[PDB]
Amino acid sequence: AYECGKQGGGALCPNNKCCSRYGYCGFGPAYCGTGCQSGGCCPGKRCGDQANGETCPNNLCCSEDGYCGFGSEYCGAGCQGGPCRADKLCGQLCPDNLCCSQWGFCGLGVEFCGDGCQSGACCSMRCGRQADGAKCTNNYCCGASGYCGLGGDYCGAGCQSGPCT
Amino acid sequence: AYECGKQGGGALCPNNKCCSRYGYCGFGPAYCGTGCQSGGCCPGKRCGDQANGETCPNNLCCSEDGYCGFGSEYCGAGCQGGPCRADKLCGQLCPDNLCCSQWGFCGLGVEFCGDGCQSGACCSMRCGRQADGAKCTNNYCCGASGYCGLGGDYCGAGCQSGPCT
Ligand SMILES: CC(=O)N[C@H]1[C@H]([C@H](O)[C@H](O)CO)O[C@@](O)(C(=O)O)C[C@@H]1O
Ligand SMILES: CC(=O)N[C@H]1[C@H]([C@H](O)[C@H](O)CO)O[C@@](O)(C(=O)O)C[C@@H]1O
Repeated sequence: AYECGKQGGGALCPNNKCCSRYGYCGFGPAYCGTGCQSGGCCPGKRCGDQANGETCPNNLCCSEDGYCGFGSEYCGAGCQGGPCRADKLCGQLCPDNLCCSQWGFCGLGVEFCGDGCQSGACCSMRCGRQADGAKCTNNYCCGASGYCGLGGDYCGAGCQSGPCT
Repeated sequence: AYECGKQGGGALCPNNKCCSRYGYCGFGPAYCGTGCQSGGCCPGKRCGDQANGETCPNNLCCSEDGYCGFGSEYCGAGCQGGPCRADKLCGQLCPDNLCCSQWGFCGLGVEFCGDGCQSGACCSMRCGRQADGAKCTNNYCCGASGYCGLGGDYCGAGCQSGPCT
């Protein structure tokens, strides 16, 4: 019956809905207040240096203060995680499975994850006996067909390397 | 069993994991490719003026070309949705349940959702009998104790106004 959070297999709610302390999605104090697990918590969840390096759920920005939110106060000056307004360099894996482009910037979409993708959620990164025993980055699994990814198709039967089974 | 997407009650995957066409979380072509429902799809999901105004799942940015992603190309110049780098004015709701601050900026966190919050996922916007019949915004439900919100705690038993069930 649970929807989200520790009760719901780590799932997030859609459209910034807060995950209550009991693992259901909604807005208002019962969801976003004390115990809020993810979404638009109020106050924002603690993050970055102020929470042992934990990133914000739902790709919220981690403020200079170490709270999760959106707006200039969170994503602008002093932003330490999430979709900060500053370009994010990599080479230092991108946080939260963002793709490190060939040019060493973090992002998502084909410009980052496609041709030349170094690491993160790359579209099509080869591995295993199909790619000279090449290893996957980010501790992903090498699927039977020699593609890097996560989930049953890559970590399940036929898995060549990484955290198989 | 299912984790995400239509099959998983509209849940999102954590850490930008892609929701496959079958409603499971992962990375690689099976999850992020054709039929990808959310997360770091490759290519990014269509959005904005290229998807009938649909916003990106997981607070991804909608590029000027109508694809979901992160990075300068998506959040920077031409961004039409998500956590664009430009400040977003309001007064005129915010998208994706973002709070409209008393000053007329969209965001999340106390500076937006706290005192003076006009709309969206406000921390503690009073309503109903406790607020002299005041109505909630965003078609939220007024809970029994007179706070605006969504979910069973606000739209369920005791719901005063809004789309009670
Ligand atoms: C996919 C990627 O890395 N794109 C980055 C590009 C590339 O480095 C190209 O080399 C420059 O066009 O550089 C930027 O400064 C840019 O021009 O916007 C940031 C952008 O995120
Ligand atoms: C890409 C994807 O969603 N794969 C999932 C598959 C698909 O649902 C079936 O291949 C559809 O026929 O089912 C699993 O139980 C599996 O076989 O391990 C989980 C796995 O994550």
